Amino acid sequence: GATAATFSLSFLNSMQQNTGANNIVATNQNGYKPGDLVSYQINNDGTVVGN
Amino acid sequence: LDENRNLVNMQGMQLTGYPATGTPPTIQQGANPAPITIPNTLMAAKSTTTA
Amino acid sequence: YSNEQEQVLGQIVLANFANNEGLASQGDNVWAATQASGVALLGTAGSGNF
Repeated sequence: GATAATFSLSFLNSMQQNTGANNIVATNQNGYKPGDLVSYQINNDGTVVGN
Repeated sequence: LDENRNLVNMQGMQLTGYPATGTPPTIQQGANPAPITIPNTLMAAKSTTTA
Repeated sequence: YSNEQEQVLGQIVLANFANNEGLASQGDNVWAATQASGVALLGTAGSGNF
């Protein structure tokens, strides 16, 4: 019953210079399972932050 | 170094200098100091001009 | 194997970071990926930067 994944994949800065064999160099996305507070810390700008 | 591949001291103070631009890239003194970074880009090729 | 036939059963994957010395030591001879270390950036022992 969970929804799908609407991802706009972008292959920016891709080149074909006969660079040996095809391979990946960078990959990132913006999804995650929910997480629980493990630790926390304070930064000297004022803002606390939990990890 | 760091995640952004910018030169930085032990505290978080980014290191700056003249950025190099062009192809072949070369320094220029007419640009203001910029945060130096060692990129992860794949250097482009160049056609043969003589032999 | 018995009949003089080879079988490949997997390849060990190596990891390289955009920045070392950000790794957190975790007791025994091992480090943990975290901030100030970058993403895993897996690969193979053959070529690349490994």
